[PDB]
Amino acid sequence: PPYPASPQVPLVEDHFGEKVSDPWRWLEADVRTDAKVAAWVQAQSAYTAAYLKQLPERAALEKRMKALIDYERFGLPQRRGASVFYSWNSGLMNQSQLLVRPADAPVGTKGRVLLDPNTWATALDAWAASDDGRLLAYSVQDGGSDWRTVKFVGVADGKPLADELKWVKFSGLAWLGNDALLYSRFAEPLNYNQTVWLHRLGTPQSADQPVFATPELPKRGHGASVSSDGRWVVITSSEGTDPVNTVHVARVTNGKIGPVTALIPDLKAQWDFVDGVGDQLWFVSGDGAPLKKIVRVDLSGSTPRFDTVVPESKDNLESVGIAGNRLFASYIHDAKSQVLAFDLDGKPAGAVSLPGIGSASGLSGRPGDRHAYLSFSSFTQPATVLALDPATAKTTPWEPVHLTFDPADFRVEQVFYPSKDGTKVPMFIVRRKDAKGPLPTLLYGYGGFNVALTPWFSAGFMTWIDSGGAFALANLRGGGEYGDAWHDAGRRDKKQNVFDDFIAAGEWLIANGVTPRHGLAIEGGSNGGLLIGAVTNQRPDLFAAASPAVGVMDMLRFDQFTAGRYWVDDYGYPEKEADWRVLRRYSPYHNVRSGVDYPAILVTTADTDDRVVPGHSFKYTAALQTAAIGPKPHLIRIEPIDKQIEETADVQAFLAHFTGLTPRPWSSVDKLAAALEHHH
Repeated sequence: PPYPASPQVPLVEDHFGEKVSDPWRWLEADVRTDAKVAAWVQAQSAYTAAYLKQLPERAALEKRMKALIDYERFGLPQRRGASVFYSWNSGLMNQSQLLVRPADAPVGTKGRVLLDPNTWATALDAWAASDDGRLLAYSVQDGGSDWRTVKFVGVADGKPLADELKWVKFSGLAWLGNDALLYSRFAEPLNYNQTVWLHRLGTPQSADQPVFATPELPKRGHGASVSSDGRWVVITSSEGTDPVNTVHVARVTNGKIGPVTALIPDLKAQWDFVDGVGDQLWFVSGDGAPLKKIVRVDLSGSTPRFDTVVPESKDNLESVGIAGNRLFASYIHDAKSQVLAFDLDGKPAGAVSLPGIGSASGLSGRPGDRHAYLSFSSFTQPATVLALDPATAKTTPWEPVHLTFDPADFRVEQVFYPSKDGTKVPMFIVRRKDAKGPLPTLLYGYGGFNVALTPWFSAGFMTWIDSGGAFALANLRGGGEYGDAWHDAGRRDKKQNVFDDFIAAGEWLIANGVTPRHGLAIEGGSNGGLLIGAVTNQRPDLFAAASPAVGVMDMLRFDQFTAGRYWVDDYGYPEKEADWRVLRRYSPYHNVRSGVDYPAILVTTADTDDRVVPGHSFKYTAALQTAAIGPKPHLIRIEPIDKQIEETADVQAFLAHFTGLTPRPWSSVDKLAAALEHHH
């Protein structure tokens, strides 16, 4: 049916000797105060909703996505004494509970509820079990205050102790053995003069002992940790969001904290404390190492000795933990996690075996303990705790998690493909194990602002994959996957490289049998919506369908709105001639090409948006609907978890319809059952 009207107010301006037409500038006005925009929004929204309600793929997609949202989650466990402590959510609870059970209880034994914050406006922030596991300290936030109250519970019976610590803020919780706790606090009244104190259990807070302050440095913050064997206090101090810190240490002898001395006295680099064993401490250091390194500090001598036990590599070092007798170092290796193991002195001990390609978050475990744990997630694996045997560097399943699918029924693959200029770009391809040929494919990208698109679990993407579609994600230049050079290679005058990389991804998938010639759909949001708009103008023949969300579509005027002036660092400056010419070559709103058949396009945005003003999407839609670009629908869907499910179902039904995807279930369980029926 014919599109709703998009009246033009003719307007042509001179910019750098060129004429620029902008007939829909009126669509930049706020929908809340401009009748003309409100009327257009109401008409387009109703027009799109009427079309989308007709797509027969929608029902099955909405049902799949709803079923994927809510599931149980386990936190990384902490073993102390006779007990193991871990958070658990059923999938339904506003806050996780803290559970505890005997350390030797079988995996899968229901834990005892130690804290249930849902029965308390009052949130559990942090918790720490004592060294022997008999007491638990926890931090409580009332409302949205930055202040905390630290409270304690006895673990055996789950009953509160009397002790409460007030005026705690921006603090750790660190036990000094079994009956004292280091914490940071401020004066009972401005975040000045934060101080580290020691609380002894069974005494009032007024009996607490001061441990560390910097009385000539009022803006300096201080957090305290204790090595796992209780031998060293380590105080990390910083000021003002630069990722650098000082380090002070104090020897603990017979429960008593010795003099606090400066180990790294100046604010020059990142020094993140890992743990200590004996009189050796390990840190992740940024000193002379943008991608970080591991430094061992030996304090047994009269002067600290620094040894780099794992030097800076080619890969970014994200985090390090110690477990068993080893260091476990989580790196970003070709846009995904590689966890390497080392002896404490740096000797390589190989890579940790992971279930497949994905992202590793934290590690839990202790020196001398044979049970360690690693958090893992990927496109077909919601974040899960794996058991890690630190002596063999092998992961295995820990607690079973009930999901509506089996992660082993899917495969994440990674390829590296040449862009126009020969640059090898990584791409992930994710498919259910019934895929035995070309499939309708959803290709996602962002490509900007140093954003690294490492694997994560998206319920929306999983809906597509578990409906029989292929998913692909390209780690385009402009991102942070290979650091600052990668970012610089896709911004400013080189922004077009991002678009070439993405077009080459699309070509590769077709050429290499992942996707049919007419079965490629593309999606992206914000800077990723610009990506979609730009490649749609340049190669409309490559894509069956496209959905730009909240896209920056007018690249000549992006800095005229709210927040968009901050984006000049990647996009350049429209007031500058040379930067303007670069922008004019790809601004999606200014590059719609009549006479050429465009893909089906579903633009999405809310009717107000502080980050990317909706006017970008509104004017871009008016341009597409006005242009002579063939018969496929060029539509705008104009809008909490409930809203996101509806949007995802609409978008995916649209993309499925235009790529030939018929949503179908499959599982290896059902394949086996089908195979066995024949033998009767």
